[PDB]
Amino acid sequence: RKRRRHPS
Amino acid sequence: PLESQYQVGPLLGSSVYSGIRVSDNLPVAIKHVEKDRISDWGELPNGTRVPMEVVLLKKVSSGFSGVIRLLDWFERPDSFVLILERPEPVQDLFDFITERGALQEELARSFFWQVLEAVRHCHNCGVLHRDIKDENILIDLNRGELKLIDFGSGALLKDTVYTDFDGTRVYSPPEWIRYHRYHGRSAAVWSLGILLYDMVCGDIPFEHDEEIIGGQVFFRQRVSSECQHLIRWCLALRPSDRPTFEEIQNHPWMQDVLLPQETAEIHLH
Ligand SMILES: O=C(Nc1cccc2ncccc12)c1cccnc1
Repeated sequence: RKRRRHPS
Repeated sequence: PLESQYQVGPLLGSSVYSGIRVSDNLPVAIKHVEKDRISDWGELPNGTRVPMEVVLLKKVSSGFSGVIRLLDWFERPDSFVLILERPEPVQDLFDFITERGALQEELARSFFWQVLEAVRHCHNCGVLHRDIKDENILIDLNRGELKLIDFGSGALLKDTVYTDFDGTRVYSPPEWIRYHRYHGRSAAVWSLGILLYDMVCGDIPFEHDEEIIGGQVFFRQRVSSECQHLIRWCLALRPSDRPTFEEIQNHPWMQDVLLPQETAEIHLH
């Protein structure tokens, strides 16, 4: 499963 | 004179550079912020007009704590430059969880406890971080100590309603998604529930607005019933139903935490 950062 | 007081190294991310204080070879991080991009401005005790991030960092940077401390700052024509602590070796908690997967509950307990103490410190100093997430937590791998970073979305803590927010949406609470309103402490507790799930399951629970407001937490990893209860309590849809920081740290799952040095030797070294 894709795990990603999330910009503020 | 910052160009003469610090030796500038390579980028750390973005604009933050690795650096060294020429005066004593202290490792530092050098953060540059363009004035044009600063939306939130504050005033220092001296009346000097500085970005709010400087105001907040100064308030939390006195004494020891689980926050990356501000050592100095400079104003340039079109930017501000912030001199920050740079412990080494470090890895941020996002990369740590990516590389290692779901964390053992003993390790998640130690990490979560340290984050709670750091957030309590901020609140005691009158500062609301507003962007608690694994990306904004550094792990000192030798000392087993966690450090909060990036106060660029923060605010002075108040007891009245907030109607602005520029943190990370997938960590933001349903009252923000629904009504564009939240209170500081209960919104922080929500993001802490997101973070705890992230640690014990290997990724955050919600990606879409409908999941945030839905109020259903599916556990994709084996997690103890005590830990599930704490997470679900932090992620109560109604803000007034969420625990206080005292109730979190008194929760049964949080007892018998490892010391930082024990954490490093057992799990990091
Ligand atoms: O304080 C920050 N960064 C850091 C400080 C010190 C060390 C770091 N080591 C590794 C990676 C980041 C580091 C930061 C990052 C993003 C936005 N605002 C601030």
